[PDB]
Amino acid sequence: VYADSFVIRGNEVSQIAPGQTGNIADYNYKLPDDFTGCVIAWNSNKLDS
Amino acid sequence: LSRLDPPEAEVQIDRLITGRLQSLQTYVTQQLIRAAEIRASANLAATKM
Repeated sequence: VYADSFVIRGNEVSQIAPGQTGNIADYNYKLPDDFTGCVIAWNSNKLDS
Repeated sequence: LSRLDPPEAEVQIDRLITGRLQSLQTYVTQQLIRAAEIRASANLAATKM
């Protein structure tokens, strides 16, 4: 199992998905179209601002 | 394709393939019966000749 972590703006949380496109899903980090696995995200307005 | 992204456009088009296969099956199904109907008359014509 491979695990990777990063922090981004809350607007583009839904952009982390197979087949998604945009500024950050096409230039920074892209998920395979046949991706399998789970996604976990939660707010970080208290420890990163 | 010009209006929907792959993840559910793949699901949407599947209906078209299923429908077109079902429509194409009936053509050969009817042709198989018409071939036998023609063969019977061909055998009758051969016997008459």
